Amino acid sequence: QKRKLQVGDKLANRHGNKGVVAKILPVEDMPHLPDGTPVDVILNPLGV
Amino acid sequence: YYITQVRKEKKGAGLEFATPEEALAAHERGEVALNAPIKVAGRETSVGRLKYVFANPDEALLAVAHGIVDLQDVVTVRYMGKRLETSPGRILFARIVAEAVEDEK
Amino acid sequence: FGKRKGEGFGVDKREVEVLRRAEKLGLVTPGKTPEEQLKELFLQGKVVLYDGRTGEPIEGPIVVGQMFIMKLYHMVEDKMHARSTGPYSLITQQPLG
Amino acid sequence: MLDSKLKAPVFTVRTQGREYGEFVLEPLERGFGVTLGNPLRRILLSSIPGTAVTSVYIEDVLHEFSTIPGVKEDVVEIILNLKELVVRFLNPSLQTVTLLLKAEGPKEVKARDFLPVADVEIMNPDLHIATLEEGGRLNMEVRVDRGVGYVPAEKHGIKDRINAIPVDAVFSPVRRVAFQVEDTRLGQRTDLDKLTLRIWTDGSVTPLEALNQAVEILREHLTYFSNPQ
Amino acid sequence: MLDSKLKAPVFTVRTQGREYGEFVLEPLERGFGVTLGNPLRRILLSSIPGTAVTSVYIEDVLHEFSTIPGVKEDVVEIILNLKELVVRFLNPSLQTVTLLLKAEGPKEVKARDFLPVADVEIMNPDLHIATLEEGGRLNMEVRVDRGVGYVPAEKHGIKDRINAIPVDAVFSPVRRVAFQVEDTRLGQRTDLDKLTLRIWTDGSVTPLEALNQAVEILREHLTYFSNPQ
Repeated sequence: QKRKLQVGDKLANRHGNKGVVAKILPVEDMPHLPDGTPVDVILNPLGV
Repeated sequence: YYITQVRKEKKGAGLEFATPEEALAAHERGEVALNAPIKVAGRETSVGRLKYVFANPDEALLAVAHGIVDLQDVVTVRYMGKRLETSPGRILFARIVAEAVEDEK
Repeated sequence: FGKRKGEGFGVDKREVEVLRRAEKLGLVTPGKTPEEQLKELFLQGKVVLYDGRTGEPIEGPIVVGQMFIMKLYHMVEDKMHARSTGPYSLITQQPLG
Repeated sequence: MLDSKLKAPVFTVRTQGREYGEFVLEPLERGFGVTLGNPLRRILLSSIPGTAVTSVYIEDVLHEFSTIPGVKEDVVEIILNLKELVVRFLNPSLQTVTLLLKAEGPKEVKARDFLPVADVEIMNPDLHIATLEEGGRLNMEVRVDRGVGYVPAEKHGIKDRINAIPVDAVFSPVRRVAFQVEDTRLGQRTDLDKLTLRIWTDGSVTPLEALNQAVEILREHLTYFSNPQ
Repeated sequence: MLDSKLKAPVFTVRTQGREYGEFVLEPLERGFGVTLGNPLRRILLSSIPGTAVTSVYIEDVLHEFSTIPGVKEDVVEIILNLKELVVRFLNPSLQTVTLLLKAEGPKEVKARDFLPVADVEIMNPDLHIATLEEGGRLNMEVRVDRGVGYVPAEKHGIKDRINAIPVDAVFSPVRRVAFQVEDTRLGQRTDLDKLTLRIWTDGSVTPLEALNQAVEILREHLTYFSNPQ
């Protein structure tokens, strides 16, 4: 079975920032750069 | 937090408006120039308070939305019975709570 | 930003706006041109970002970039266990699955 | 109609007086309440053009930081109270109206004390301008204009009389805007946007009127996409 | 017209192909380029309709996780490359079009290898479907539909042939949106908003078309403020 990323899943960089997906946002409204390229994932600073 | 903090930028020329009237004018124009900031260490009122005075509560934030005053900037405002020298953000926090529970006072 | 120059346009009201708040912060050398300021601000690893929901900018430069990220395996426990009624141990009469 | 079109934005309204007015509208697809409320808000505050005190001239006063004898309030508190004044002219012919007022002695000066002007109306009569003691001489000319948004007194710098002092521009009958996008459940799919925007107004216009004007300005702007070049 | 109305949004367009299309419009009052570009953007990505591979049927293959002899790619990589395929039909009469393709032996299978269909066009000819070695037998039927947004293959579950396998729906014809609000100087006042929005598209529709559809969805929504309650 194919497992597409979902809210229950947990991803983490090689440094240790571990975390779970809490919301899949519509590309519609998430943080976008001046040129229309939007961001894929928004990491909280407080965990740093 | 970030919404209620106030800022302080550059102290170069005199910070004395407590007394001279030439002090209001000169440090207002010099501020308009590049020498005095909107948040300068000048006891009574940094020119940032000199420039903007807000009558009603709302008046304050509108200026913020239009790009006149950042939330963390030091400005003067007229609340219930006092002329209070408090920043936008701080004034806004006030409302959040004042609204959460309507017993404003 | 080079392509941005040639492609035909310059700087936003928004782009300048975040700059104002950025210099009052201390990220950009006051007095330089927005073009020059953004370079500075970029070198710092952060760039201007607009909300997306409102289209307004996010007061203060935010960092962004290519971060590698892996997905972690879901253990059998991950399978959220919800039980209404079911088996029961033979000697101890407490619920068993 | 019955299926997708009957399933249409149920425009519901709740308005008390001319100041407050809530407006609910649902169902909406994904992330549209936001797509609509936000623009309307931006319009509701800048575009519903309005009126505000743009300049003042006290006859004996030269600078804004002065105090008038027999007058409890100082120039700065009065020019502030004028920002509170809400007027209403009826037609374009009135771009800049100078309201005049002169009062002497033991009288309280309210906005109703301004000499009436033909096409102009003062919705803020009982507002408090000043408290005059004895030998209290206050004769002023307060300018009024029709504009949009907020304009610092520094930005315009009006010059009717050389000893006059500019005032900051508060141009909108709309006091504040607020919209919420809460989920609503409609049978099949749960993901649904419910847009409800609360509008406040000084009284000049009404929340409903405001909103309508708003949507129009947007519409009119959507048409400007007509002739390519 | 001559003064304020002739001074109107000069709609200028620049479009190459059906993918890219820049759209400039100025002058605009204060903070409107943002007021307009943002909503359009939100619309341009969520609201517009397109085309995407909704189902596939390899003749000897039963499940999606199989591998075909003489074929380097595996079923999963291929159904994936199909998602990359961009088609374009010309009229409503074409809701679901089944594209057919069969190739054998030492040939590379590209999208141009699909047998032509009357009212349908493939903008993605040179896309790579597979690499066939020898005795390489690949005969498939890939469905194509007109829809909106993203629809997981799980959600629709298409059933043309029992051994077929659904594919995830990638319907917004719009790849990416981008708008800039640079200052423009027009005679008297400098504060001016210049709105230019760059739109990209898979080819199904065109930037211009897209934009038009967009503004309409907005307009249609501004009318939903009609009947109070």
